[PDB]
Amino acid sequence: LCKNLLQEYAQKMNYAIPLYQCQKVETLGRVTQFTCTVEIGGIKYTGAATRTKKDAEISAGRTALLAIQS
Repeated sequence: LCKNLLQEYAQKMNYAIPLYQCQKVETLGRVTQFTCTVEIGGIKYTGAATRTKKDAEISAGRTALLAIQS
């Protein structure tokens, strides 16, 4: 839903399609965490670090969507 809304926004603004980027992060203490970010119109909205990639994804989606709807 968030990706579709962000895409429709980009189209209305004549901007490039939303760009989703994910990254897996490991610490020196062997702590696995996932982060993601969504670029809208060249403006990057980065989500919070989570335990799973799926949680990281929806986190980035929430951040980007809310920021656009802010």
